[PDB]
Amino acid sequence: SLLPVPYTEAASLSTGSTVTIKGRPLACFLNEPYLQVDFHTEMKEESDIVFHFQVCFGRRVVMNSREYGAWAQQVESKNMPFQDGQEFELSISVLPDKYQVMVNGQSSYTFDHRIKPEAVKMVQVWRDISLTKFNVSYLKR
Amino acid sequence: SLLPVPYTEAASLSTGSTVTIKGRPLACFLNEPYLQVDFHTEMKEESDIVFHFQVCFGRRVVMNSREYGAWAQQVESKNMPFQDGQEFELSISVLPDKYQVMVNGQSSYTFDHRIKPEAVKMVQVWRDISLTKFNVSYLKR
Repeated sequence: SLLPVPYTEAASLSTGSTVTIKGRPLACFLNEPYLQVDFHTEMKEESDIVFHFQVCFGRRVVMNSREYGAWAQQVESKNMPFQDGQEFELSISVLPDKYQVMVNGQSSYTFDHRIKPEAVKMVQVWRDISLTKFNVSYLKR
Repeated sequence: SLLPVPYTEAASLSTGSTVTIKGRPLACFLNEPYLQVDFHTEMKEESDIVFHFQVCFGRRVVMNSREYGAWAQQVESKNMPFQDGQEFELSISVLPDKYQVMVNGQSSYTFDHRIKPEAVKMVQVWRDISLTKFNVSYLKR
């Protein structure tokens, strides 16, 4: 739909920042479409990833970081608040010790900081979705 | 690039048919883009899949069928002829007993028929690629 996918935006994050995404899977859950949100340390797509959030709709979520080019300790969740065929609203809040992922208003996943969020310079949203909204807050100092 | 992705085309297949695809991954292999080609029994995306071919570029290939809505016995290959950052040419030939997948002219994967290829009514090509060519042969009776 409206925004380009893969979607790339320069970004700065700190405690109190929120990244808000509105989109829809491109396929029914039976076909296992994916969604991925990556918080990168540079604008280049091959740069390190402080927080990698990957949904296999209807199946599982995996989270990780990519440090000096190498994937670190993968974490897995079977929590699946996303609904088959429906638009979703995803919010990722930067808390002092972790990222908190809300789905349609419900706390759904967390990921403890492995690298300070101040290292982020870019966010990429990609894989099997359309995207109508992407917003980063910049109100706090 | 040129063709829409997800790409859907009605199709009929039999021994001697070839499906030829030209495309490029949308991301470097470090980011693990996917490619999927599904041979469906109906036009609807939720229909059964006689042959499901899924590449995780730089990592692995998995193949399966989806019968009466349920995934069957998954097969896995670590063969990876695809080249990082490069356009690929993929050919899928319908042989009497199997599909044969050529990548850039090299025999790379096979998958024995679980369902007659005559059951196919649609092919879908999707996930993290751009596509410039899709062709099915219709020359043999």
